[PDB]
This record gives sequence, C-alpha cells and structure tokens, in this order.
Amino acid sequence: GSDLGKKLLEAARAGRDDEVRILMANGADVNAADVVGWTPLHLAAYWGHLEIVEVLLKNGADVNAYDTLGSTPLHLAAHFGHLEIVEVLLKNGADVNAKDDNGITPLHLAANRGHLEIVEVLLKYGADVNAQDKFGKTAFDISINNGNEDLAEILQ
Amino acid sequence: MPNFFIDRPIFAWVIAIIIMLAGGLAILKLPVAQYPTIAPPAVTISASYPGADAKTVQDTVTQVIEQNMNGIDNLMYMSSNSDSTGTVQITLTFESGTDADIAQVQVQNKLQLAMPLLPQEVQQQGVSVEKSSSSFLMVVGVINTDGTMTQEDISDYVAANMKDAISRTSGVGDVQLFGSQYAMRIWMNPNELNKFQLTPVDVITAIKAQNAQVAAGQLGGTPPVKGQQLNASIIAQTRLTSTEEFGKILLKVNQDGSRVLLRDVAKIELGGENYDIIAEFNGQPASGLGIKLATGANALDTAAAIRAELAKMEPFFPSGLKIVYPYDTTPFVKISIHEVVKTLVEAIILVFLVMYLFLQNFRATLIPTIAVPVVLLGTFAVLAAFGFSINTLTMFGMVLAIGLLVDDAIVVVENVERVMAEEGLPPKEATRKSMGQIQGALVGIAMVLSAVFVPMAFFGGSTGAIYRQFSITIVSAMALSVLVALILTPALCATMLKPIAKGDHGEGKKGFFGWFNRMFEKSTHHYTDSVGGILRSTGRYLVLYLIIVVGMAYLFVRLPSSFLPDEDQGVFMTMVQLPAGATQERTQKVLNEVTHYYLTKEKNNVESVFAVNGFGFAGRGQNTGIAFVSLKDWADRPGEENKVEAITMRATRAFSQIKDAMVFAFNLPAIVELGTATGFDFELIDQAGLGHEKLTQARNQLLAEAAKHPDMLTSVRPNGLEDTPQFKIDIDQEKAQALGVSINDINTTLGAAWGGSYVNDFIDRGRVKKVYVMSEAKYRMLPDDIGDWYVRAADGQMVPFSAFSSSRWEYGSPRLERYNGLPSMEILGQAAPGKSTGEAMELMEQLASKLPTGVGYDWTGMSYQERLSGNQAPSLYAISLIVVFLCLAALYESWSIPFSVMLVVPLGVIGALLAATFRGLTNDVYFQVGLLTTIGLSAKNAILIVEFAKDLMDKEGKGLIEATLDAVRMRLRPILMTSLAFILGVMPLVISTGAGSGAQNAVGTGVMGGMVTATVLAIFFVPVFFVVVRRRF
Amino acid sequence: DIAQVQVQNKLQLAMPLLPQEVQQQGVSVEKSSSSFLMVVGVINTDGTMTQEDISDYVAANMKDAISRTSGVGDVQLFGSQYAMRIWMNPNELNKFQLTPVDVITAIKAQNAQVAAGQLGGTPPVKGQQLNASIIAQTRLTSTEEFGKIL
Amino acid sequence: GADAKTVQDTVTQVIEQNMNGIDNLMYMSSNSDSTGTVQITLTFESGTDA
Amino acid sequence: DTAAAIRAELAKMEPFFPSGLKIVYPYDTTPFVKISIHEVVKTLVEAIIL
Amino acid sequence: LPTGVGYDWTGMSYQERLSGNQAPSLYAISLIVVFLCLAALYESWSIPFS
Repeated sequence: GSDLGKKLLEAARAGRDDEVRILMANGADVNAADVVGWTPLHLAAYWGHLEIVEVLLKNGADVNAYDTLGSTPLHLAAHFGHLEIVEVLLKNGADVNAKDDNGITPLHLAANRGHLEIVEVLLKYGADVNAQDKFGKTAFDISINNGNEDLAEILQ
Repeated sequence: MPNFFIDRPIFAWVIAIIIMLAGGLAILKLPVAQYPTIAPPAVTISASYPGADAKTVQDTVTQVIEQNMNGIDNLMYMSSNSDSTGTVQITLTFESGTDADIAQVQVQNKLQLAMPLLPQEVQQQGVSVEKSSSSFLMVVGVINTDGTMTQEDISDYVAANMKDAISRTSGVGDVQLFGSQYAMRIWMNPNELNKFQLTPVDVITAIKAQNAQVAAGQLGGTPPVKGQQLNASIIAQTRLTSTEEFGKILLKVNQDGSRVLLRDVAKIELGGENYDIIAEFNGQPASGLGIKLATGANALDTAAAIRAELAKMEPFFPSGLKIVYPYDTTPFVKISIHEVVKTLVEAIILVFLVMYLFLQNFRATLIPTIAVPVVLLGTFAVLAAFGFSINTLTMFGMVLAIGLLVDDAIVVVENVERVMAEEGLPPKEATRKSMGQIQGALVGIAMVLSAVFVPMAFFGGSTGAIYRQFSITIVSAMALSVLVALILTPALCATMLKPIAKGDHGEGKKGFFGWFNRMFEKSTHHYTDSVGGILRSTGRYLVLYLIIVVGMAYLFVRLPSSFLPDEDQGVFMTMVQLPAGATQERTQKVLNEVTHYYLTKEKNNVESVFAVNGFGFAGRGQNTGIAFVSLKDWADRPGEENKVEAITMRATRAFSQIKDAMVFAFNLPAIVELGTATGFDFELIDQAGLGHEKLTQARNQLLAEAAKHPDMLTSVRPNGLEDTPQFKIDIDQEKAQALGVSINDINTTLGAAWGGSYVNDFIDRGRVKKVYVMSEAKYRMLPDDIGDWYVRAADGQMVPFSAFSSSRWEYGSPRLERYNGLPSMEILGQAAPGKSTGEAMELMEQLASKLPTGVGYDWTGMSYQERLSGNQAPSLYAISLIVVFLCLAALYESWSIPFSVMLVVPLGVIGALLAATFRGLTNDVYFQVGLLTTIGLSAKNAILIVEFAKDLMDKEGKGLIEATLDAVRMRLRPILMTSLAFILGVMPLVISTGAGSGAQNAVGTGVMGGMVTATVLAIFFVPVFFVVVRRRF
Repeated sequence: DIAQVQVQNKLQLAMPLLPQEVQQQGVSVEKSSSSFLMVVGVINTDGTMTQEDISDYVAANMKDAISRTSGVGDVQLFGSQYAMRIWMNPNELNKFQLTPVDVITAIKAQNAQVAAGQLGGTPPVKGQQLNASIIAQTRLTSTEEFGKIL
Repeated sequence: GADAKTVQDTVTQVIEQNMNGIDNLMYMSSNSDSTGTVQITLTFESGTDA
Repeated sequence: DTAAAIRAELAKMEPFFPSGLKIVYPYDTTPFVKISIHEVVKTLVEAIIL
Repeated sequence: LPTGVGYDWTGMSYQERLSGNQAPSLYAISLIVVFLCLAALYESWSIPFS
C-alpha cells in the first residue's frame, strides 16, 4: 500500500541487492504484503534470490509470515528445491511443521517433487513424518504414489 | 522527330489533347489514399478459448495451428501470442508482392483441416482468419447523453441496425466493432442451486434441450399415397425468442409437485458476450465501430458516403443516441493532397512570371503553362494504367519533379528566343536550328535520369514500395517531359512565338525591364570574365573540389537516418499500463484522470477523448488501456505550442506524476502498420526444450548486460508481460471417487461458474444471439467463496469444492509469445543518437552468444529486412553510374568527356546536407529523392554546357576556351530561370507549418539547399572540369 | 494454387462424413511432385541414441521448421515422434476387473487442460483489488505422472 | 427441417452480412427454402477472374 | 533455391544440437544440376577461345 | 407503389440499361477521336469538321 513496500516487492522478485538494501535504509517495510499476502521473503524464496533473504530477516523480517491462504516461505523454498534458503530460513526460526489452510507442510511439498536433500534437512529439525493434510496423506503415501524408492527408504 | 512537328503542328496538339483527356479520365477514376500498401501482407488467425489461461491456449490451440501450417507459399514468420483472457493471435507474414487472397485461403484451409484437433469450445466460438492492416480509415462512436443505456445496448443497436447499413457502402472493406451485440446471460447463485440440489450442469442440459431446433418433416410427404391433396411442412418446437420464455424452461419437479424453473434459481438478463472492453467518450458511456477501406477505393468519397449513411439514419434511432467521429484522418488527407496541388499551380505561375521577367513576351510564356499540365496529366494517366494511386508519395514525386518539367520547357523556349535575337531568324527556322543543338541532349538526359531513378525502384523491401512510387512517378514525368519537348513545345515555339530584330539581345523601354536587361548583361560580362580568370588558374577551384567532397562526406555521416517524419494528423494516442494483477476499476480511475486532464487543461486544442479499457497495445488484459485523443482543426490550434510535438511532451510530463501506472502519450506514425524509431525487434528462442522460466532468466540476463553499453543501446525493453499471481487448484482424484463425484462435472461446474460457457443460440428480433451461463460476480471474486459451490455426487448428495481440492498461489505468465513454433520473448530497443542500427545489431548478436545453452536469437520486424538487404544501394547506384557514363559517352562520342558531367554530383549534395543540418532535418526518404532531383537537374544543366561547347569546337572550331566561355554565356540565363522558379515553388514547402509540415519541409529544405549550390557552383566548376579533361586527353 | 483450393473446397463437405478417428489424426492436402527432392539424414556419431531418439529430435526440433520453407510441399519422416505408448496387459486387467475403455476414460479425464476461469473476472463488483487466473488440471508432461492415474 | 424464416435469421442473413468488402461485385441475390436449403448467388463485373 | 533454403535452415540448428548428432546428405539431385550447367558454360567459353 | 418499396433490375435487364447508359458516351468518344485522327493526317481543323 505504501511506496516503499511496493519498491521492496518489485526489487525482491527482480534480484537486486543494492536497491533492496537502499530501500530498507530509507525505512522500508520489510513485512509489506502483496495483494495476495506475499512479502519480499516469499518472493526471494520463490525465485531463489538469496543475498536478499539473508538481508531481510537480518532486519526483522517475519520468517513465519503466512499469506492469504496460509503458505510460508518454507512452502515455496521446499516446493522448488532451494537448499541454500531452506537451511537458512530454518536457522533463523522458521516453523518446519507449519500448516496452511490445506494442511500441507514443507514435507508434502518436498516429497511431491523429490528433493531428498531438503527432506533430510527438514527431518533433521523435527518434521513430523506422520502428519496429515486434509486428505489423509503422509510424505510416505506421497512417496509411494509417486513411486520414489529413495524417499521410501528415508522414512523407514 | 522535332523537325516533323514544325510543319505539322496540329498533329502535336492532338497528342497533347489526348494525353490531357487520358489524364482527365483518371483524376476522376484514380483512388485517393494517404499511403499505399507497403508493409508485407500478414494474416491473423484469432481464436478465443474463453475462461482460460496462457498455457491452456498455448498447448491446445497455438501448438496445434502451428504444427499444421505446412505448405504455405512465400512465408517468413509464424509469430504467435497467447493471453490469459483466452485470446490467441497467430500472425503470418508473407514476402512482398505475395497475393493476400491466395495466402489467406492457404491459411484458412490448412486450419480448416486442423480444426478437429482443437477442443469443442473453440470451434463454437470459431477462428477468424483475416488480413492485418491495423489502419482504421476512421472510427465512428455512439453516445447516450441521457444515461439510460449502457455499452451493451448502444453496441447492440449499432450491430443489429448500422453495421450492415454501412457495410454496403462504396469502398468500405472490413468493419470491426467495439463492445458486443446482445447475448442473454444467466447469472447463477450457488446457494439457490444448493437449495434445490442442483448444479450448473443440469442448467446446461435444460437449456440445450429447451432451446434447440428440431426437424419433423412434411404431411403428404413423397412417396405419397394415391389421392393425397395436401402437402405441408411440419414445425416442432424451435428456438426461444425472449428472455421471459427462458424463465419458463423446466429444470426439475420435486416430489411435492412443485415445479422448479430458471426464474427461481438464476437471474436472466440481456448483456454482452464479453464485458472486458469498456469505451467512454468524454465520460459518457459509448460504443463504436471501426472502418478500414477496400483496395481501389477513394478514402474521401468513402468517408463522405459513411457520413451520409449515418445522417440518413440520424432521425430513425431513439432519443439519447449521438453519432461522433473521434478518429478521422481524411481531414488530413484532403489537406495533404490539396497543399501540393496549389504548389504545382504556384510553380506554373512562378514560371509564367519568371519567363516574363527574363523573356518579356506574353506568348513565349504560355508555352510552359501548356506543357507542364500536359505532362502532369499524362503522369496521372501512367499512374492509372499501372494501378498506382494518388498519395502523399505519388504527389510529392511530381512536386520535386516540377523542376525537371520546367527545365525541359524553358531550355527550348529561351534557346530559340536567343537564336532569333543573335541571328535575326524567324521562329520556324530558329526552332528548326535550335532543336538541332538539343534534341540529342534531351534524349541523353532522358536516359541519364532513367538510370538515376529506376534503380531506386529495386531497393528490395518495404522501403522499396515507397521508392517505387517515387521512381515510377518521376520517370514517367520526365519521359513525358522529353516527349512534349520533342513533340509539342517546338511546334508551339514555331507558331505562338513572334519575330524580333537581330542584335536585340533585350533592352527594355522604361521600367524594371530596362534596368533588368542592363544589369543582366553587366553581370553576365562579370561572370564571363570571372570564369575566364578561373580557367587561367586551375588547382584552386580544383582543390576546392576535394574540400567540398570531404565536407560533404563529413556532413553525410553526422546526419541521422529515418524513414518518414511524424506529423500532425489531428489525432494522437495514449497508453495506460498498470502493475500486474490490476483490475478494471483502477484502470478506469486512471483513464478518468487522463480524460479530466485532456478536457480541463487542453480544452482549447482537444475536442474529444475516446478511452478504451481492455483494448491496449501489446496486451488486451484488464490491466491495459488506451485513449484516442482528437484535436480541433489546425486553424483553431495556431502556433507550435498547440501541436502534438508539444501536447505529447506536456501530457507525458504530467502523467509521470500518476502513481502506480506507466502512462505514455505518443503521436501516430506515418505508417501505422509499419515499425519505426530506428529500433530493432530482437527476440530470444529456446531451441533445446527449455522452459519459460529459464528463458526469462536468460532474457533478464541479456537485459542486465544491455544496460552496460549505453553508448549504443538506450532503451532495451521487453515488449511482453512479466509473470503474475495465479491461482492453482489441485484436485484430489481419490476423494472425487470415494464421494462418488464425476470429475467432468467438477470441471464443468468450475468453468461455467468462473469463466463462462457458450451453451446455445437463441433468436432476438430475427437475429441469432448467444446464451452465456456464468456465476454472479458476487460469488466469483475471491477464494474462500469456492467452497460455496456444490457439485452433486451420484448418491444424490451435494459436496463442496472444499472436500476435493486444495489451493495455492504460483507466479506464471499471462502472455506467452512464440516465433516460428518455438517459445520466445521479444526485445525492443534503439541505437544511441550517434550510432547506426547495424552496430547495435552486431552488438546484441554478440551479447547473445554468451547466453545459456539452448537459447538462440532472431530478428523480426524492420530488422529482418535489413539483413536480406544493406548492400543493394551501392550496387544499384554503381550500375547506375556505369549506365550514366555509357549513355554520356554515347552522346559526346568520347570516353573522357562524361567526367566533366559526373563531377557535379557533390555540388548539389552538400547544399542539401547543409540545409538539413541547419534546420535540423534527418536523412528521410524525401531528402534522398530531393538529392536525386538536384543531381538530375544539375547534370541536365551541365550536359548542355558540354554539348554546346563541344559543338562550337567542331561545327565552328572556335577553340576550347572560347567555346567554353560562349557556352557558359548561352546557358547562364536558363539555369537561373530554372533554379529561381523551382526555389520559389519550393519556398512554401519550407515555410509550411501545420499540415504536412514534416514532409513539405523534409522535401523543400533539401531541394532548395542543394539547388542553390548546384547553381552557384555548377556555373564555375563544370567548365573547369571540361577544360581539365580536354587537356588531359 | 486454385487447384488445391478447388480440391479442398470439396473436402470441407466430406470431412463431416469421416470418422472422428481420421479427422483426429490429421488429413492432408498438398501440391507435390512424386519424387524426392532430397533426403536429409541425422545420425549419432558417438552412440547412446536409438532410432527413436533421433526420430523424435528430428520431428520436434527440425521438421516443422522445414515444412514451412517455401518450395517444400511434402516432408516425409523416416521414423516417428515420441508418444506415451501405453502397453497394457490383459492378465492384469481382468485381475482388477478392468478393460481398455476404462483406461481410456481415466486418461482423457486426468490428462486435461480445463477452462477453470478467472479470479476477479469480468464484469466485477465495486471494490475489487485482485485479478488472477485459476488453474485446475494440466497435461501430465512426463512418464511418472501417467502412473499415478487413478 | 428448418423453415424459411429460421434460415434467414440464422444462415442467409449472417452470410450476406459478411459478403460486404469484396472487389468488383455487381450484385447478390439469395434464396431460402422450407427444406432448409439456402443459396446465395453473387454476380461480379465482367472480366473478373471467377 | 529450395535446397539452399534448407541447407541454410539446417545451419540454423546445428549450434543447438546435442553432443553427437550429425547431418548427412545421402541423396541430393541439385549437386548435378549446377555441375551440368557449369561444364557447358566452360564449354561455350572454350568455344570462343578456339 | 407504396412507400419503402423500390425496384431494381437484374439479369439481362441490368445489361440492357447499362448499355443504354453506355452508348451516349461511346458515340462521343468515337466521334472526337476521328476528328483528331483526321486533323492529324491532314493538319487542318476544317477538314474533320467538313
């Protein structure tokens, strides 16, 4: 809504470090939100633009922020394979066992695609391997429908 | 030949008469258009899969029509653009000279065989192949003051009643519409279908069953029985005519005996097919239809017939309907062609009076006033026979030919007036003796000028279609000039002329004529002595030649290239582009601000505004918008501050303050269908199966690397759109069967609720109109109202969308563009103000070599033609120089003499290069044709000097220097007459402001600047070159 | 050209009469000579490329760009594109009480691109700040996605 | 099966709605029977290439 | 001209071929029609020489 | 006839009146073209008139 949040949002998805830090210097709202509820954290995680995500939460950006449906930057980094950002958002206090309206955690989004590195990173930090979405699906049933044997071995 | 038309003058007349009648038979029948068809033909396959995204289209309609466009002749492109509104647009582009009709049938056919590959939802809406011109002769708008109507009522009254009436008009071509004609719309409320245990599928069936047309047959139908006396067609239930009847159709009837209807479930109205285009004429809700003219029709008569068909129907239609004309370009065509006719008649007048200043004889002045019109009318005849038309090109081709037409007349007149004075001969013998000096010179000049202009007609491209108009016109105008100079002009000089006394070089009696003759003889003696002194000393006046040539080459490289100037057509355009995810209300707020500006701050110049939301350029989304700004007549916009060159800058500076909106005001290019701005259409392609995301990465990378070279690249733009937020529903296939739901019912519900469904056709007032079934806006705006939509399982129980589906957000393209089947993204730009275009081309085809693996490039638009050309100008002008040298050796019977003529090219060129730099003009095409005209008349003035000299050295043996002096004395008089007459005829073209100023100036500045120098430098250097070349050989 | 036009103005009356198994495979009408102008071969110098793999690359990346060339009326391919050839087994179809028609319905129900619509559509209501494009189903784009078909 | 007026409202009147924009056309007649059969006969100027 | 357009469009793809692919020309009649006209061009040149 | 009811010719009856309207200009073009040919051949405005 403000002229600083809009610039932050136009710059985060664009991948511009100097401009984002300059916007934050003049007092820009890091927890600004797009019309759908996506902050510069959401965009930096969706497009994998680190050097921005490390730069935002260093200035008080809410890592566990949720959009107008309940998704957090983890859901976006875990659904696309950004390990350098998953191991960072977790280090800065990101709820590994988050849940949106649909009940999907970053486990279901990392297993539906098969990012076993990130699945390891997430189970390292206490991701309930027996949680459920609203359909009654664990990461194990997802690994089985997709037919990935590696994940079947990971979850014992 | 000429000696034939001295004792046989009447014969000459009947030729002149004929080639006047042949001209008059054409000016009545010749079409009048602003510009001809220069662009390469192109046909646009347009389709609409409604309620869709860009990938659905790209993978169902675009990739299909693209694999089946095989076996098309003379093809260059297969461009394509798929949008999120469902509108797909595929653009083919065929070479120049290609027939558009044959191409269009080839496309229509290869598509009619690719139709049963598309879905059953595109066939209903259909695909519409049509030619691309984007050139609206005029737009017609329709307003309601009272405010009772909306867009959808004015549009229907326009379609059902007016579109046909103005399509029968003479020379009207295609007719496009803004808005949509009535379509009955069924807005559903899921909480009422949830009440009666219904879906938006039983509605589809109830409507497809109770609105169809059924066949029965006949009574007494053959084969009949013996004794039947009656046959009569049978008529079962047919289509529905009124909305009220649609409220009577039955969906179900409950066990309690209650009868369910549509009136109890839905809300039925008569609206529009697509609510995405919203037009406003000065805030008033409006509509309108665009008219583009046919091939071989006068724009002026066409517009006068449209304005008449519309007044013939002015009283019939209701109160609250006003017809207005925001966009009309014929008020500019009438001027632009009327301001060159008064130039030609002003030139014939100025040569009527110059020839009474120098010759001082009424009869000797009537001769060019008879020849020049004959030549112009025969030129119009030759244009007609070839199919050409009257344009700003075919007219500015005979304007800057008028010099070659007055020269071939006054050369003949003054030479016989000179012989009659220097030798006391009567007119007949003096003309039979003069034309013996010139009749070979004129033929050689004809060949030379034909060699100078004809190559311009082979330029090979779109620009070739302009150069061809110019070249045909001027070549015809000079071929007829030489003929009337060998056919009519001598017969006129032998009859209308009057004898005078020998030695009477011209004294005058009392007035300006005595002073004039006396000063002219004095200055002729001075010039003769000066040129003699020059001949005594060469080097100087031959080293100055290299100075002039080097300065000309220096000025020729500091002159920006261009195609055609932008001018004040009385109308301009404004573009609005909001951020991604912007709605109709925001864009309409912005367009209200724009209209408020144009109607509050510039109401002294602006007359109207036509704002269209959803009709933008490079996008049809909800985000874009456009405005067609119409201005008062040029008489009401005096000065230079009330022109578009200024209004555009003021509006842009003012709208730079509009926040959250990129607004751009711009004038109209001369060739709308063509590209301009010295730019280039670059485009990346993925030839390795990469996605759209990696291609976007590579594009953003190339851009970040293109701002690194601001020395030759200024504004490297992506013409497309950036990815935006989109909503993903991921159905669970298990829970759709466990609850006993059909997925083809789930998807039908979702689509017919949120996107629309063309169900059937109905009748309204004897016309076919469509039936759309959609959800009421209130229920299809945000997520979290999805769950308000129930689909019925097989068990009879109704389940919400919340039990099946999960939801998510995803950044994904609204616009996906292709190039030759392969994914692609377009890039615009323009070279820095000092650099050329080929340099920028080679740069960013060197920058592209550093892109990821699988990413290639290609050039389109005006950049595709510059690669299949570029070396044509030097080649063609070199063969032209060779033809000139040969045609001049054939004339002088010498291989050496021609150079004395071929060294006056850099004399008339530097003057124009100086004028175009002092007034700030570019290297337009008009400037080039002016350079060529100056070269032509400079060579025409020089060839006769050399002919006279070489003839005095053979017929008389006067000697080299004496002969040269006598020649420059003879030919001084006509040279000044020609130069002065053409300069006066062209001066208005330089003073001109307002209409056709950028063109009249572009022509006359160069013409005059080069003519001054080709006059005051060719009377000193050509004799120097003659004596030099004769000494050297 | 007008010959092809006359010929293809007479098919427009017959295509409605043909089965949807022909129209859906693509009917072709083309001027042509009877002999080959030229044959263009593609090979893998190294290896690791079966005829199928070269045929697909040829049909996808280089065939449609040549048939658009001016002069070329017919282009025959010495191979074939890729395709999700779904080889079935009757002894596993009766074990589950299925048939090919039940596989076909499932495929053309779960591999689909849907006209879902448009969040914040047209005509909207007063006070809407969002516009978005709904996405429900897509084409399965791989081999592991055709296996999860229920 | 359609009657004479249904085809005018559906077929004939929408094709003679598009037949405007053609070169060298002297006239165009039309007929609409009760068997649904429809004819639209366009007559172009002499010398035109059919 | 057609064969030239082709042999060009092919050059427009080689830089994007995977490692290993190679284009071969096992059948082409055009290399015979621009040699059969050349051996007669040089013939009619030898003719004026003689 | 009543108002809003016009008449137009078609078929051979179009060509009949087209020729009836053509002939007047034909007789004039074929007359002012023999005048000019005769004036040319004999170089006198009087011979063609006579």
